Amino acid sequence: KVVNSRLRELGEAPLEATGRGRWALCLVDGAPLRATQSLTEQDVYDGDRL
Amino acid sequence: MKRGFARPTPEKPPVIKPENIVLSTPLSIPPPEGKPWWLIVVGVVVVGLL
Repeated sequence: KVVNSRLRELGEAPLEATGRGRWALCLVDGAPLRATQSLTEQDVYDGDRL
Repeated sequence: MKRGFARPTPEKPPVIKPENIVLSTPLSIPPPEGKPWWLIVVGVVVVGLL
């Protein structure tokens, strides 16, 4: 929501897709992150990209 | 959140070696020694006239 809100301030269209599925965070190779664990448990630190 | 980092003992940098060098003194121009050119010129005339 905040990303979509910020995109409109940038004048860019919000994130949208069609078909059965869901929205989630992924790595540069496309692998999705764990949905039930803390970012402190995963190997995420300041300055990472997702 | 950040990854911890402890600084170890610094590794040896490459040592600089100064040098003292004395330049070679230039060559000296040979003073103008001189042949009695006219004497041999008269000579070859005299023997020829004989």
